[PDB]
Amino acid sequence: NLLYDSNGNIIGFKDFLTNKTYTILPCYSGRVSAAFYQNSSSPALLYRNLKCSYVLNNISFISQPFYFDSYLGCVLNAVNLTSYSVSSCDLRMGSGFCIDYALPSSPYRFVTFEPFNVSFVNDSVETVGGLFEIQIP
Amino acid sequence: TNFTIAGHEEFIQTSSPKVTIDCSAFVCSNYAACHDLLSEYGTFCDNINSILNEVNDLLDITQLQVANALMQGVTLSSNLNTNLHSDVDNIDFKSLLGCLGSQCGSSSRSPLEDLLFNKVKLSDVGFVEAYNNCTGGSEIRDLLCVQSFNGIKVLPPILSETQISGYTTAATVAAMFPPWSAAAGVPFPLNVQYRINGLGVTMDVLNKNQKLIANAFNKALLSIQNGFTATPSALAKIQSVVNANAQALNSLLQQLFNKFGAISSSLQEILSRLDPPEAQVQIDRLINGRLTALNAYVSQQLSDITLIKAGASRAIEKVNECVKSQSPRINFCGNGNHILSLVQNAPYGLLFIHFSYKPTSFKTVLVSPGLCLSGDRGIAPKQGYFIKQNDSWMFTGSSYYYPEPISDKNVVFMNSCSVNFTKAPFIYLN
Amino acid sequence: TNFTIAGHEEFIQTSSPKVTIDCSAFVCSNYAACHDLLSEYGTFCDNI
Amino acid sequence: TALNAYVSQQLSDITLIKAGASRAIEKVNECVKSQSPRINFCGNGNHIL
Amino acid sequence: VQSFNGIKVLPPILSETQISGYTTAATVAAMFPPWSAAAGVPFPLNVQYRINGLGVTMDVLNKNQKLIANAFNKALLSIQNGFTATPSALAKIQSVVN
Amino acid sequence: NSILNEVNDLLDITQLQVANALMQGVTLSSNLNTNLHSDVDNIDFKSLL
Ligand SMILES: *[C@@H]1O[C@H](CO)[C@@H](O)[C@H](O)[C@H]1NC(C)=O
Ligand SMILES: *[C@@H]1O[C@H](CO)[C@@H](O)[C@H](O)[C@H]1NC(C)=O
Ligand SMILES: *[C@@H]1O[C@H](CO)[C@@H](O)[C@H](O)[C@H]1NC(C)=O
Ligand SMILES: *[C@@H]1O[C@H](CO)[C@@H](O)[C@H](O)[C@H]1NC(C)=O
Ligand SMILES: *[C@@H]1O[C@H](CO)[C@@H](O)[C@H](O)[C@H]1NC(C)=O
Repeated sequence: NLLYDSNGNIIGFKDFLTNKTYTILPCYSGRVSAAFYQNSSSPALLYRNLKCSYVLNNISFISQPFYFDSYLGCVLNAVNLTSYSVSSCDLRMGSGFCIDYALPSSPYRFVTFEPFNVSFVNDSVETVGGLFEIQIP
Repeated sequence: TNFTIAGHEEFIQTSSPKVTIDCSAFVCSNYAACHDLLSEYGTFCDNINSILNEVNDLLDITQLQVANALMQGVTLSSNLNTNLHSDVDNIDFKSLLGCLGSQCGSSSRSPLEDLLFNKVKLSDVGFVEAYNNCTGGSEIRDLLCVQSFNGIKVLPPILSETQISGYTTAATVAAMFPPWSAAAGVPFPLNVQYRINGLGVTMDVLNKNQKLIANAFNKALLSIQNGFTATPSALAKIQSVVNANAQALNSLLQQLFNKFGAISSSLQEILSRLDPPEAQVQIDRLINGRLTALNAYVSQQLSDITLIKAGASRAIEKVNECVKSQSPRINFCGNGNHILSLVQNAPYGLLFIHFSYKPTSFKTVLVSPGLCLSGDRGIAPKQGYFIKQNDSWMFTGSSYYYPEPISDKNVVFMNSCSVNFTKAPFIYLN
Repeated sequence: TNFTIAGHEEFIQTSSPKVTIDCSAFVCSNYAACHDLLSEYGTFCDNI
Repeated sequence: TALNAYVSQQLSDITLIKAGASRAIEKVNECVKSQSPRINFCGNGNHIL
Repeated sequence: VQSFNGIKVLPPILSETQISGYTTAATVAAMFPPWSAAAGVPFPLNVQYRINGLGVTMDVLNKNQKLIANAFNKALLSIQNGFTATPSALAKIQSVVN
Repeated sequence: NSILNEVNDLLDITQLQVANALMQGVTLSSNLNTNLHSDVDNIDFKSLL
């Protein structure tokens, strides 16, 4: 009447009453990452690997006006400004993302993180009949 | 007498999975009485989080040093990041080139790198999608999210694999197009001729054999890709990193099922069969035992993270001396005769492709170490020897049999003869 | 004006004696009452 | 606990040996089997063989 | 005594006999043809190029070849004799075992 | 107390290795410098001495 596995875990159950089989799955007991600046009213929350629907319904009973689902999970108290890039980030969240604070909408901006770039030149790449364009100092 | 070009792969590990563990949820899941005894070890929990955060800071600073070397003095053209063509001078390099710029989709990895990430399931994007598709759905019995609910979670690195692949791509373009910011400003076909010339090969034999050298790089690059079907030494080291980290996480998770010999292994049945006066002793022996496992786990991370920086430092020195420039050091980049080396992105490290000068035929010939002319003169060859054909002394290379007339460029000048210098008062020089 | 040739020495450590330790011989050699308690830990010994 | 303290010291001891072993390999390839143009690396200033 | 308690030292893969044979081949490869350890340069002739790198007139080294050969003999005997009274390198080798 | 001794001994040996490279093959004259002879090639190097 009980299904188990190699590492001593219960993953099955059969009922003594009418024959209905079920399974046992763990429950969510994770944490939340908060980005706090030097001086601010409230930090920006980040529920990793959680959709905004599951957060505002099961684990959170309060109402949050600002919510945004990102690649890393649902982001609270922040704006979606991924089109802007920075190079001096101080709150790194991974996967090439950043959170910037701008004093006066939430003051936290969810932007990318590009610490290195290539110096481009307006010269051509195709030869002109055996000659190349080189920027000599 | 006859030579060719060979290939060789090399994998250097420069990264490691970032594991973060909490003190409360690992020992005391949700029991309120359990946290009462843990409050007496508040300073002990603060030291565990500080050690894990210290290890994560070392992986973040080393990853920036890898991107810094690949993005050091790199210059590209404006009308280049528009999905241009490839195969410059009959040298096929489309396998080592990804998205030319940012005018593509989400994936911008080269076709050669795709064969590596497809054989590794627990990559950077693998842990993200695994933790997402386990909150409900159909099947959630995977051991990856079971550790997440118990306090064992792996965080992604700062720079994603897409940005790292874009950095390695710019290093390859910088050595194939003007202004050639990866070869001190020399053309790619011309740079290969100078590398072979330094080994003792004549310069004129490289011009007439341009088609043989061009087809050699194409055959070597196509041969290094077909070898991924089997299990090479490079793929074996990549598969060992993910298996070693998975064993450590499963071994630490097994500590939650150890009874530690107090009354049992689980805390729920302790509070249901023992009174509070005698339950404090049974729980205290579980907390002391579980905290010992966490203290021993964080100690192994400090010892393992040191060897990662040791191997990563060699990769940094190799890129700045074998890929971004031509270092005069010998037996450093490859094995003996070395010509060129390239870098490619790899899961949890980098992949290097080394090209070497491999002869095929040989020929025995009598050579002389040195000789002197008449009048107490003296000369000696460099990167070559002295051979005598049809009763006439001529110069030859040290890696290719090609008789050359003795001139003032391939020999040095002295002021006296030696004891083992053959006398030959027939050569005239000015 | 005048020169000669000198010579020095240098030693660099490369290897080290390989030591192997087991659980059933260091904690208790052949005590049956101790092996029943030491084996209760399980993975705590296998990591060594 | 004594066994955990011994393996912790053994992991730190082999790391210094691994770093010293890599230095010996460079001397074999760049000072013994070859004459690298590096100065103050193989010996002390004026170096021959 | 430590062996009966579970502390035993195992020998490595390659013995000292095979390691000593590898070092011998490296020394021979720099004295006889094809001089695999000197880039095809004879041993007495390669020394003149190494000294010339510091900057010296090659006419002196070519004339004083006899003084150079006798100088290396004194250096080798000095190292061999120094390994008897109080060696500086052997003092650190004992610290590895201790 | 033993491990802390070997840790401090490694820092003492490393301290001598850094000082050895700074004084490896250094020759100076009798007429010295540092408020005796300075300002070479109109370059102010007093702040570095
Ligand atoms: C469940 O299946 C068994 C199999 O024969 C049967 O004997 C039993 O009656 C079933 N349960 C019920 C409630 O009918
Ligand atoms: C955030 O903005 C980017 C760019 O404007 C867009 O591609 C993305 O879908 C946005 N995220 C949302 C709407 O959740
Ligand atoms: C070298 O080998 C290739 C292929 O085997 C052959 O085509 C070529 O003629 C050879 N060269 C010489 C000089 O024998
Ligand atoms: C140099 O010293 C050696 C040994 O003392 C001596 O034999 C030789 O004559 C000296 N040469 C000169 C030029 O003084
Ligand atoms: C060059 O000569 C000028 C004028 O004599 C002098 O001021 C300067 O110091 C000299 N530069 C040197 C000696 O490097």
